[PDB]
Amino acid sequence: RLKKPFVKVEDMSQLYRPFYLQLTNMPFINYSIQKPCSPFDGYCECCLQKYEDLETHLLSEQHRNFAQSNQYQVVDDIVSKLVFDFVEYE
Amino acid sequence: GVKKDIEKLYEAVPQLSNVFKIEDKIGEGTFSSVYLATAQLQVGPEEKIALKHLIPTSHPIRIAAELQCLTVAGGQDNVMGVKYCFRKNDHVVIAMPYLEHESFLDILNSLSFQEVREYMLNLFKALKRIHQFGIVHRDVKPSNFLYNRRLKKYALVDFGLAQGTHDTKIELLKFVQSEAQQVAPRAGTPGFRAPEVLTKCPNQTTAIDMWSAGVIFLSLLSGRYPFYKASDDLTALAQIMTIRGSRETIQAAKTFGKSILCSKEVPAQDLRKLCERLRGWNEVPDEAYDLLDKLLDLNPASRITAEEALLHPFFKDM
Ligand SMILES: O=C1NCCc2[nH]c(-c3ccncc3)cc21
Ligand SMILES: [Zn+2]
Repeated sequence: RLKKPFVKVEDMSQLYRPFYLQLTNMPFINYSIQKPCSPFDGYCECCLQKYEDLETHLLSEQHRNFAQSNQYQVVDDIVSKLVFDFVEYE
Repeated sequence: GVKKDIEKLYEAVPQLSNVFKIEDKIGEGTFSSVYLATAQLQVGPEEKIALKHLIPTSHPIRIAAELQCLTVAGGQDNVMGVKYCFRKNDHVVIAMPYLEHESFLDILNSLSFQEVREYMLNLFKALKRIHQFGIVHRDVKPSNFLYNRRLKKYALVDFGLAQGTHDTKIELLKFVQSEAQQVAPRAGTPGFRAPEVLTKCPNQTTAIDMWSAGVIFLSLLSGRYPFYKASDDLTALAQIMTIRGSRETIQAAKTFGKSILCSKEVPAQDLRKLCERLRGWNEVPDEAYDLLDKLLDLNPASRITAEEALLHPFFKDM
């Protein structure tokens, strides 16, 4: 049924839709290509939303709220347990 | 150019101005960027410091999770530790002692065979260490393993992608979701990912890091990097089947719940001939390939472990 060459991976317990790879050619090990060549030669986790341009998303109020919230306390906790040892200038 | 980046880093985390003379950007990546800086230590000497600026879209648990790995496991056995960390809202910067390091591509075809044993030796120390805490690194590759050839010093870095074993001694790792479920998991490099990861296996153990170490060793033995050049997971798998055999891969994947179909059967390769043809280098002992074979065990249950690897005959007498 599937044009060749192909690879199919199925979860044996149905926990997944199968997924597929179809290529022109299967990989082939090229011993002739020169060293060191291979012989085979977004999303904000905070706001749980995709974006296109980071710069703008960072200024958006959804993000600016989170950025300014109390959420970073778990970071803060780990941090206030380390020992500062650099010189700080005024 | 980078002048703007640097300037903006000071704009982002005001407190850095007090402490660091930021000299240069040394790396960029999907999830962070790394700068070189100089600071003064209360104890007297001036220190070179790497500043890793995380991407402000990072979840707080992910940030804290990375940081906790560095605090608990880091600072010992060729694992990177942490001096201090600075935040200003969503901008976090981790400070680390700085290790001047080589490009892998560079030293690749110039290391003596002895330096290869030493390199592998030192990478398994690091993985023994993180594995004791139940840390699954998930992005072991040469660029995350800093090597200074002159000083013979080593350092595993980057826990920005880590997960825990179900019994992790690292509390925050338990809040990181696995790719199997779809905080969010972070994608790693296809060419260093083990077949159980490529096939989306819900059970993912520290064995996945051992396979990655195998791939590194394959590159060292064969003189080729990147060994597996693939941009998606299945391409990577198809390349693996070309090396380790499609039958062998199909069988092994049955043991972890995955049914793999492949339309072109390809036999397993002898690892010695493969590496020799792709290339102390006159008398590479059998033990080397034997170890590579155990690292690139298609079965994650039988794959050799970091502490087992350190006892391999390949490593007498060190
Ligand atoms: O955490 C990191 N992720 C990607 C690359 C990287 N390089 C360093 C690094 C470099 C030199 N000295 C300390 C840390 C750290 C990191
Ligand atoms: Zn956001």
